[PDB]
Amino acid sequence: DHWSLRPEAPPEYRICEIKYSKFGVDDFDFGFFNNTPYPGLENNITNSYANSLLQVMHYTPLLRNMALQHAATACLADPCLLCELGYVFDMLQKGEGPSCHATNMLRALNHTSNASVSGVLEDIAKDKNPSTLVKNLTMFLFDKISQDYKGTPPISTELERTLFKLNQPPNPLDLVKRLLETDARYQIKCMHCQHVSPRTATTFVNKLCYPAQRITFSQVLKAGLENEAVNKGYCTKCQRYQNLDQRKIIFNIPAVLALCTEITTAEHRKLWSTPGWLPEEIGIIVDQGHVYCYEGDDLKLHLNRHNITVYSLVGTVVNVETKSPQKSHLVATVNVGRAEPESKDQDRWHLFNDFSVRGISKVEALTFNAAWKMPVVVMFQVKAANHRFNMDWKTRLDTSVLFRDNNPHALKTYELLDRETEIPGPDTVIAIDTEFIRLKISHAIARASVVRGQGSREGVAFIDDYIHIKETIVDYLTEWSGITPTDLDPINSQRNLVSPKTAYKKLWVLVNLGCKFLGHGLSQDFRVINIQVPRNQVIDTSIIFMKPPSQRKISLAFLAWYLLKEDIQQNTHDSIEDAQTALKLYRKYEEFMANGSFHDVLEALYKKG
Ligand SMILES: [Zn+2]
Ligand SMILES: [Zn+2]
Repeated sequence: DHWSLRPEAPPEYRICEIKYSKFGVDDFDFGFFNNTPYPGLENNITNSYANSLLQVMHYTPLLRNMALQHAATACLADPCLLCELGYVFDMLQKGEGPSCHATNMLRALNHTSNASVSGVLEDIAKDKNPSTLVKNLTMFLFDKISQDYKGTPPISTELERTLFKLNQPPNPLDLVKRLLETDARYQIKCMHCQHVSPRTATTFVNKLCYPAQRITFSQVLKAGLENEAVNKGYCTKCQRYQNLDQRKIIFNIPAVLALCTEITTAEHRKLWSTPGWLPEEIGIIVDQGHVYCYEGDDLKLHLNRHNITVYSLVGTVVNVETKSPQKSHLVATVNVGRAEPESKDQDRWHLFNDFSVRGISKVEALTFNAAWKMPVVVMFQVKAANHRFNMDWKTRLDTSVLFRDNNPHALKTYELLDRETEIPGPDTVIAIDTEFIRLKISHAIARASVVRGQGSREGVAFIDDYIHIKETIVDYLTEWSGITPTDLDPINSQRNLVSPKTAYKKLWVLVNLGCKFLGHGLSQDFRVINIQVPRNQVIDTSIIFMKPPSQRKISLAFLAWYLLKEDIQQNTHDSIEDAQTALKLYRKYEEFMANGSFHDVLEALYKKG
């Protein structure tokens, strides 16, 4: 009937391999694995286990908004996982192609504090099981982005204010706590003199708890949130060690409810394999330090009769086992309808097996198999937050990073944008080109040049950032890029050497400002830059000068030689020059189209080898 009923993982659930060539990743047919408007994530990256989690979080409206409202600020923190989260979320909502990738964000994770000791790095972590890794990451991320959010005031808290029906705008500290934390504390009572003493409790992600017939998910959730225990400890009142009654007094439940299944035994898998065991909708009651959860018709009855906060199931991080050779990898089954305008079709579940995306039924999404298909992380959010969004992060996007000057050297190869006269917009055209280096084939941006495409200073660069790469560079590609170790050396560089996220922030802002990116073969640049740019914001000269059927692209050097009569390969490649070259080529294209000679020129371009 459906895939999850099979004794083994069907090809739709198996690991998807990327096949490589000399051309590289770009020639690989990602479109074969995804025919949906919902892009997947590529899995040829270190710590790519995060893909399933990133997907589930992205289609959680409160989480996506949270990240975007922060990323749109003037935050120059690097590494900063919340900013990186905003970038990835932005790519997943902008992406017109079949696949995206979170290279920059997984690289930044590797540099994040306490990452090497939180078991979130598959090369360092003790337990290298993907299910364990994504459990730790879920806890690690929720903790990190919570303090990242309060670091600098977000662009807008208007969504949350409306959601929580507040009158005055809430402050970040109280807000992020209501969104992610389970407000609670431990009441430690001496069982002799009945003396009570409090112990603070911090909880971002909760863990399910199982007993040991008719065991429900609501009961397992309730058992997980609460915590009653008895341990011997000293009592200050009666001056001796007594039995202490310790109960977790619960005050508030988070707007975003992340849950770890903690499946360890065979009995746990038998329980989860029960058809219809996982409800897509739950209601939780917090009364006098206790938590009461309801589901199904039992939930409907209580609602007809109180403090019942209805939660909607967003998605599930699922562990998929393969019998031979024995292993495991993660996929994501998500209802993408939660983050979309409300329609009649509420059931919009999709399978996110890395870059392989497929639509599935509610049954399949809520069906689990004790042999190979088991849930790891379950994501709920308040139903009132469904189909909600806020565009103030884009409307009031902070652009200070474009105008700020922190370059010590007086000799620059760029002239920054004037804050008054040169404010980028939808009509603004910019020419861009980058330079690559080799990492321990893995490429990385070593230099990014953006050039004015119009105005009196047309051709003059306003961005020429060199990247302080915190990785090990195998090859500088000096013949190909003209990049020397001195240019990237923080002590001896004469360049505007900046952090990776600092330079990325500029480009990310320019995209959301609506700017049109002009260049030659920009698809390779954007991939290594790790960004997604809409088609109507891309002016590519390699695409422009194609004769329609051939699909073969002309070199930048040949176009410059034939249309501009220039030799641009004399010295080593310079990203500013190559950007100016592409801009010149586009201006020639405008001339050819205007006088109606473009057809003849295009024909002339294709005559010999
Ligand atoms: Zn940030
Ligand atoms: Zn006592």
